[PDB]
Amino acid sequence: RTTRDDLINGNSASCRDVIFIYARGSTETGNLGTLGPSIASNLESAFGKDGVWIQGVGGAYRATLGDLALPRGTSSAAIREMLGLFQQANTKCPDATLIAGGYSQGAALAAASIEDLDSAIRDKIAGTVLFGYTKNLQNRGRIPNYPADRTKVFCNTGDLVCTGSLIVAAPHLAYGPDARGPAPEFLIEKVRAVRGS
Repeated sequence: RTTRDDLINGNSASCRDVIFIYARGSTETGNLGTLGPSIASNLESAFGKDGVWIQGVGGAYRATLGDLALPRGTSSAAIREMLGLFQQANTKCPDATLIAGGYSQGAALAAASIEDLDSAIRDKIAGTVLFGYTKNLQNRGRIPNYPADRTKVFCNTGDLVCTGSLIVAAPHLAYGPDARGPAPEFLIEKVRAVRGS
């Protein structure tokens, strides 16, 4: 379903090897929204249920549509909430490999959080996927301070938010197939590249 709090609920004595932190789009439900569940089920198939913890960004992140217009594409409160989850993962499970993702406002949130994150923690994020990245043009398809090889952006032709606008057109709502195949495929490949088998 749309709410997963595996990191918050998880036991430090039995940490998963992989922790996925994901931010939903504006007005979406739970803490995973429309795309998160599809990615989650595929990660679970590859690493097994006890092998991966799925954590959505909830709490202070209310995914308010109007916040897309703020300087960083989301609110300060939301960034602090996502930063807190990365810090929680790092303290709770020091040896877990992290992966991240975000859709629309959540993609701006993921980018802002990763930019502000302490380098020692940021460097543990093996891969990040962004769908309908609202700061795609502004950041030239990159996440500041984060390697291009660990980044995968899914920006549909005709998705105006990828070209510097805040208009929501039909292509912005067409990332379903990407969340079902290429996105988890990329995340799995990036985790295996560093963890092996």
